[PDB]
Amino acid sequence: VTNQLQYLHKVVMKALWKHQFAWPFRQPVDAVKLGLPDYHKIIKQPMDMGTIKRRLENNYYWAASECMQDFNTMFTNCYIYNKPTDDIVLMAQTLEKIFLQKVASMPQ
Amino acid sequence: TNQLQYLHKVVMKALWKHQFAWPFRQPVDAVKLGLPDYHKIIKQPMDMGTIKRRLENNYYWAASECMQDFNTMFTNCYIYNKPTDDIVLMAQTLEKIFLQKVASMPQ
Ligand SMILES: O=c1nc(Nc2cccc(Cl)c2)oc2cc(Cl)oc(=O)c12
Repeated sequence: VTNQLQYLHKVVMKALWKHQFAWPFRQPVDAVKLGLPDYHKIIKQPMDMGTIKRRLENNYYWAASECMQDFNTMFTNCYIYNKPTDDIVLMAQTLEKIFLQKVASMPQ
Repeated sequence: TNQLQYLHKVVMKALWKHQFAWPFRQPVDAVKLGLPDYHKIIKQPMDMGTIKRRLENNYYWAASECMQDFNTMFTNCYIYNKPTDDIVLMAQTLEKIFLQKVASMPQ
């Protein structure tokens, strides 16, 4: 495992997974459970932290940028789908700011 | 810093000349663009012209602060526009380049 992917796993995912605002993002969006019948009409590439974490655990990624794009898709899906005023947007913004702060110190 | 230099000369330069970058090179002009609700929804406007000027004038203390402004710029687009708007695709395309280039920044 590259230095970069080790960092994404040990530093970035570690910080984000345990965060108090992480829970809406720890599993795929369940549109039935959440009452969101248009979710998959709007969001064509669902992504969540559970998936990213499993991919890090299973050496799915070849480059760190690939993992970073998955985090990015997760956050962007939230901004695109939700109303600007929804609390979930605030939660995503908070997590993404940590993501970027940590990525500023990633190797290589 | 070494990182701020990189964000200016490597990251911003690449984004700036991109064929999808023209809506992002200057602040959103809500009057000229006919967006009467833009500043009621978007409370922290950001654009690449502003970031570039901040880079030129040594406004940033750290690389992360600059990266946060890029992020705010893209996030504003996703929040304000309709999912089906072309500008969302343009922002997505630019943001993927941003993250690719950031992955190679000096640690
Ligand atoms: O991305 C999202 N993730 C979640 N997770 C979630 C939500 C409630 C319970 C549990 Cl266990 C998980 O909920 C959402 C609700 C809405 Cl409205 O928009 C969203 O984009 C998301």
